[PDB]
Amino acid sequence: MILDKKFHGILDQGEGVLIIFDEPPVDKTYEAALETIQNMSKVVDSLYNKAKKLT
Amino acid sequence: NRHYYSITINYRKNELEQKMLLNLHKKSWMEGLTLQDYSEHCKHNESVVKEMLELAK
Amino acid sequence: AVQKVVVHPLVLLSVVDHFNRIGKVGNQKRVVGVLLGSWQKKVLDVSNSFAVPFDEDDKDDSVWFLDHDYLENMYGMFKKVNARERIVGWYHTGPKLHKNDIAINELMKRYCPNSVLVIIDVKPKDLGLPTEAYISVEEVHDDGTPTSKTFEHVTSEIGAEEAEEVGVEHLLRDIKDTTVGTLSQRITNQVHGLKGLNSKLLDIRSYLEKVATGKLPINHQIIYQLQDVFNLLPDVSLQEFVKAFYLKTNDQMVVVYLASLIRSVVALHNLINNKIANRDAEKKEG
Repeated sequence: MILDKKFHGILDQGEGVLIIFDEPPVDKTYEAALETIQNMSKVVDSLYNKAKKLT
Repeated sequence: NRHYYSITINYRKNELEQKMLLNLHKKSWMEGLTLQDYSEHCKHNESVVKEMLELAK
Repeated sequence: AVQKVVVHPLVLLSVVDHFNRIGKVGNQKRVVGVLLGSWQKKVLDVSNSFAVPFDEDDKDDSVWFLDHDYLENMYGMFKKVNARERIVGWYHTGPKLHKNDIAINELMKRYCPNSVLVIIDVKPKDLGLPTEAYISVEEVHDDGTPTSKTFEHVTSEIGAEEAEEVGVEHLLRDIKDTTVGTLSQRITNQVHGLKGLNSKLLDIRSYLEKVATGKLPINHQIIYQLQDVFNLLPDVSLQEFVKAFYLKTNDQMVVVYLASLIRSVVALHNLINNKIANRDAEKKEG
């Protein structure tokens, strides 16, 4: 059920320690990663226009 | 314009109106102690502005 | 009763008129003006005001000169032309609070309702807010002193409703609006230290002076709350706030990525037009 990611939790065998945690700011790294990936194509296309106009 | 004309208009301002009215308007756009509403935005950058940053992105 | 008040700059510019129509006589005493406003709503809103002949004595401070016929005539004509505003209180231009103000305000306490008091400065050299709303209410003291008139500070704001913003903005043509960005923010972030430095530094001198060289008890009970609030921040070791510095620093990293990436997007049109325009203008110039 933890592998199904229905709630926050993790098991343990040696010590049996139960830890529950969460990461609320999810919409930050997704939008940032999309901006980086989308801008990489912008810089590469710019290098294609300059590389085409120069050589 | 027939039988009906106008005249020019100019203004005048002394130093008392300049400093009293200028400082009064700057204070009208400023705070009381000038240190109150700064930490409000400085600490709202982590609570409310994050939504404006996500929408901005 | 009243949490906040609204004072328009028209009454303070009427004090500018009080300083304009003096005539160079050499008196420039605390001219008392009859403050007008709207006491109906919980919030106080001053629209305009007028003046009353007020003269004191040089030696004796208990001398105060008011007028009832002029107040009833100006209030009668002003109420006839505009019945939406009535008498609320008064105000004096004197920077010092004299003892006679209980007798001056007591008249408008008997005849008129609870009057608000405003202390301003004769010279526009004070950087702080010149308007301070002081309500005239009697408070019970814990030490056992007899009940007397107490001036409690009520917060005030300087705002204009419809037209005075347009008139002031047109007459100045030098002040700037909010204009969120670099300059309007960095100016506050540079001069704010002086905005608090002149006030706090100007207050701690007379404070520390009246601590040792003070008499006539000034309600020392409030000083315990003064130093108590001063000691409500006992130099925290910032141990728990480290993660908060990681969050704010992470937002700083987000601003770094937005600056570098967005400016990198802006560099497209410049770093392309600089080539395609110069090479075509050069190859086609002659």
